[PDB]
Amino acid sequence: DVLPKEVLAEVGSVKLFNRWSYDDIEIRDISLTDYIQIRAPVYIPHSAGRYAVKRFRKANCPIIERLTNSLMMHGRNNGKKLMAVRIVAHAFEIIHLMTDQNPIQVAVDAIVNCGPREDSTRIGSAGTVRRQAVDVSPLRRVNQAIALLTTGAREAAFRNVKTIAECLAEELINAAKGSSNSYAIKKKDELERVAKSNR
Amino acid sequence: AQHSVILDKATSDKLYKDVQSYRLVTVATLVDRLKINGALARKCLKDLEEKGLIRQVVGHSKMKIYTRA
Amino acid sequence: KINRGLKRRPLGLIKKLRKAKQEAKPNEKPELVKTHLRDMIVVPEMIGSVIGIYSGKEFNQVEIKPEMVGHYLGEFSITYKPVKHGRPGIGATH
Amino acid sequence: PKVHKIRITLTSRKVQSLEKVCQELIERAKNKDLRVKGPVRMPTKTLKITTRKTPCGEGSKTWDAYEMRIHKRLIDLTAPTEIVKQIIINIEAGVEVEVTIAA
Amino acid sequence: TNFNHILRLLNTNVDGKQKVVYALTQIKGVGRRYSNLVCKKADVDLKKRAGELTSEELERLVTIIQNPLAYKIPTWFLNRQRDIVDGKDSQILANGVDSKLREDLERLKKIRAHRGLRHYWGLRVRGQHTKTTGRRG
Amino acid sequence: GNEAAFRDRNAGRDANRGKPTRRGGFRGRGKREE
Amino acid sequence: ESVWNSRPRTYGKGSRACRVCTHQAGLIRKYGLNICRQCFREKAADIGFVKY
Amino acid sequence: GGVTVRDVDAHKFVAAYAAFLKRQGKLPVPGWVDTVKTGNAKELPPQDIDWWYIRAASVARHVYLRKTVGVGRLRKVHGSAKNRGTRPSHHVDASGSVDRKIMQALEKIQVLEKDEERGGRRITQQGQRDLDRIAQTVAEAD
RNA sequence: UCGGCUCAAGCCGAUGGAAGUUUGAGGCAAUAACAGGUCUGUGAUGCCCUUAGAUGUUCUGGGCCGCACGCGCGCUACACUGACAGAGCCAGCGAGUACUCCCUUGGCCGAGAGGCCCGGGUAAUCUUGUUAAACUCUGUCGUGCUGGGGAUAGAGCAUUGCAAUUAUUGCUCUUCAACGAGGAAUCCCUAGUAAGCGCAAGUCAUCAGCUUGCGUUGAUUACGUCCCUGCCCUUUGUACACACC
Ligand SMILES: [Zn+2]
Repeated sequence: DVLPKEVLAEVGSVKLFNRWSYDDIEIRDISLTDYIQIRAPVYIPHSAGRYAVKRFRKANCPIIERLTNSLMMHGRNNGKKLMAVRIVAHAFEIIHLMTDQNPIQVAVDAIVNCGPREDSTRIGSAGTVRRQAVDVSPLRRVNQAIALLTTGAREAAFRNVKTIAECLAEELINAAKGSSNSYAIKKKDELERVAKSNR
Repeated sequence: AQHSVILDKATSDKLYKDVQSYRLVTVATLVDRLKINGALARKCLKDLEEKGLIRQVVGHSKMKIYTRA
Repeated sequence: KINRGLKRRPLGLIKKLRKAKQEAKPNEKPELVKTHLRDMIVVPEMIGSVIGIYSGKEFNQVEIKPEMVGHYLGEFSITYKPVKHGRPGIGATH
Repeated sequence: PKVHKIRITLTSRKVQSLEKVCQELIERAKNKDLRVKGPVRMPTKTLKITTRKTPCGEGSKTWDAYEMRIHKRLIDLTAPTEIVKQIIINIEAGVEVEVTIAA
Repeated sequence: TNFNHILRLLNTNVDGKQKVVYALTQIKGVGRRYSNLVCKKADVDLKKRAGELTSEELERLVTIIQNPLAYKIPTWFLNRQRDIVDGKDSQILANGVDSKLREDLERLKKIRAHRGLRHYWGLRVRGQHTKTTGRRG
Repeated sequence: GNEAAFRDRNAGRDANRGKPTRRGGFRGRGKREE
Repeated sequence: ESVWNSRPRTYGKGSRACRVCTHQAGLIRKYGLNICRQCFREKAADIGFVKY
Repeated sequence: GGVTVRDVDAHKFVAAYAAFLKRQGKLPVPGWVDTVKTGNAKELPPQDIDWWYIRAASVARHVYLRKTVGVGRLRKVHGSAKNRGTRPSHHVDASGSVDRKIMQALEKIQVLEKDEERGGRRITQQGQRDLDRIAQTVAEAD
């Protein structure tokens, strides 16, 4: 009886974060594989990895830690991912209870849709824009998506009686399809539109 | 900019009308959709729980979440 | 302040006040005493005299009233003249 | 010839000089077939002082940190009374020594 | 239906939809915790709002306020002494604070004390630097 | 003195608030004899 | 007549000074040195103090 | 199997023991209650009316788990930070008389004894056995 | 050690390994200059000046803090990723008493600040496991400048000190200002780093919003370029060489 009696069913099953097995992940598109890593799972994102030491060592990392790190910002939330890991796991339950689908399915398909493909870079034109509408790499896609996603949740929940958990929850489910009521997708769509102009 | 601290008849029968049809219930949703105070929401939460119409998922000092029975 | 002992300077000035009060003739105001010290609490026993307290440059004399028992004598002679001010100089331009 | 279980302590600024003194002292004693409990070495204490370099204050502000270190390395022994005077001879310079009978 | 969302004690309205202990804090001269002490000793349900109450409990509430020392409250917890050379204690309330505030000014004014001069002119009385501090307003 | 200062109603905080308030041809250092 | 420097001087600053300057500013009190911080680094090697 | 105090949830033990101790109903109250600030750093009295009894469990438990304890050490264990306003915060310890007299009363009811040997107070055999019983009950109820 | 570039010096990437950016961080540091700073560190020092109504030394009181207003380094906040009430509970660097009064445990009195009586330690032995803060669990409050915020002031109680008024600081009760993420501008920073949070030492009888050090939690983005702002090397021009002052 060294281990808690209640949490015993998992042992006869493949490794998972109790409530959700990572098995049977989406089949929707390509070009973001090799850059989202789930093939080696983890229970909790609180792993003290040395991803920063090299260029692409942070490319081999479960997406679950990425979300937790991105959520903590703005001075007060510096190094306190415990709340962050709390919210993400709890928010998973909300969307699972609000929709029969797997919450990892909710997070993955949203982030693969909310990334731009072309953008614009400010080369010197003596005060004007020679903006050639350059392309974007798949790695930067997820980097900007996660960053802008988490910012959308906090700004919405700010100065409101709603809390971030369900606010973040609503953000993911609206981004599943073209709801247009999501911070991410609204700003995402304009980016190509201004880029398409200077094409 | 005030939420009625006391529950009236009009809110009561609306409550027992729809709360068996919601998918999720929270403190926020009650204060938002039903124009009720947060204090009464926690009071309503505990009373409707014991009568057995919503099921608890997790309990904690900050957020309580319940679904259908 | 009174629980601790009182040194030569308090006793010295009190005997000056005592001498003035005894030699004063009724229907007249007692003579004036000038001092530099400014750290004596006001005592009801010390009523009926006129004291010229030093204000850092000059001696200022004030008649003592009874209801001020809970202050010092220094608190009754200002050190600095109030600032009327003037016209801004060649500064404050950057 | 009643033993008293003495203890002898040493102090110095150097490290290598003191340390070789400690080994030779233990072997000089041991040659006459006396029992000895080994070299209990006390911890080294480090003390620092930081001060400003400039004497006036213009320019950037820069500090420097001087240091000094101290060692103890005391020794104990079980022996009769006056053999200590013959044995504690031939010490170095600067090195201080204090003897505690610990009776 | 006894929900009366307005109350009137000592010439000032107070709200009723808030909690009982915090409503008394609205009155000048009493704080959030001083209210707690006296509202605890009157044996009133602290868990309910200030609107669902009635007159009789209110009577004991206000009664404590005027004479504190008679109802087993210490002296150091109070906020008034030495109104004169031979003085007594007190517990000043909404309009007595302004009245006793004024009084102090002409007392110090007529005595011609340094503090009065600062109050007269209107500068900082307690010693603090002013040459760059809060001079705009 | 101190008593007189109280009577000396000349200029106060409100009075102070009420009261209201070249080309050189030389180069960077050439100016003056500095 | 000998009351000119009567006032006690065993309390606070001014009752102590550097062994070489009698300069009462920035004086060191750690470890019982009582020497100016300025004069220090000129006799530091003699006292025995080496930087690292 | 056999259990002891160290085999139960912390916050459960204090709540479980608080309920039992009040049902027995034998300990002095010096009247300090209703007028205490809980410490020089805190602002309002605790909310729960029965806070004073609850506290009893917490202090009894640690004296079992420590070699020796005294009145002064509880001050600095129970303290916390104080919002001095716009200046930065520090660490300040709790009230001394409150902790002193409460454990005076506690030891009069045969739970611990004085230690003039070295200082402080250690728990006594009967007191040690008492805590185990309440802890044991929790295990099966779980 | 390997696998692809490559004449080579090397660079990158995988494996092994505690460690593969010079393994991480510092100390010292060339030829030669500046009318850079310091005469207020020195019984280091030239000249000038003052010297007994002293610019020598000493005692009393004050001021350097006085305020319509412009500028710089910092501290607290604008809240729910929060405030408030209980409880669970984890460090490191350092410091400490002789002619003086240091670090202080324990017992007793005291709402609180404080007070009295034995005692330990000149120290890996006693203070000290420095039970620090942040943090974690259970509740109250609930979008309202409200229980977020703590400027301004009144009353009272103590401590340091010869002396607290222009409040030293602390404690007790009341009073409840501006401030909803801040224009034109502009700073610091590449991994146990920024940032958050506290602790020790320095000055010190008391006073830290300051500096020098210590630990806890712990990330987004890059492995680059000369577009802006600095600097050095080459080519070039000179009627300058005290050298564009
Ligand atoms: Zn010197």
